[PDB]
Amino acid sequence: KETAAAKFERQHMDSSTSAASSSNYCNQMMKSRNLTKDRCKPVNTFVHESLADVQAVCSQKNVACKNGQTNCYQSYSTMSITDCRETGSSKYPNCAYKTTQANKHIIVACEGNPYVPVHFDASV
Repeated sequence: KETAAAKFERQHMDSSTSAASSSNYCNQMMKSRNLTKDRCKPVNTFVHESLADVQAVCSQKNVACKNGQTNCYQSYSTMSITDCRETGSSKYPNCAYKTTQANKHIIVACEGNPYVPVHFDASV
């Protein structure tokens, strides 16, 4: 099956653009990355950085994840992110999202060898 690392890339990475450039970004990306296939995923974050820069977070500041696990890491730098959140008019299969662009630190959970991000925990 798809690996956890590959799933993180599909769900969360967008190195092809520097920022969301229109209100339609989330609607397009949530659909194209197959996040709306079985249900409307309610929230999701995309990171507009190189993969290497995001993977490097696993070597940065160790912090507790929101659920208490201790394999989370916070980026030293802020990154360009886009938050996608379901709107009140969303109704499967026509899932609809509000796009919000921001510069925040990211918190990811890391696993494996090579030790790589497998879950997006928060932006702060």
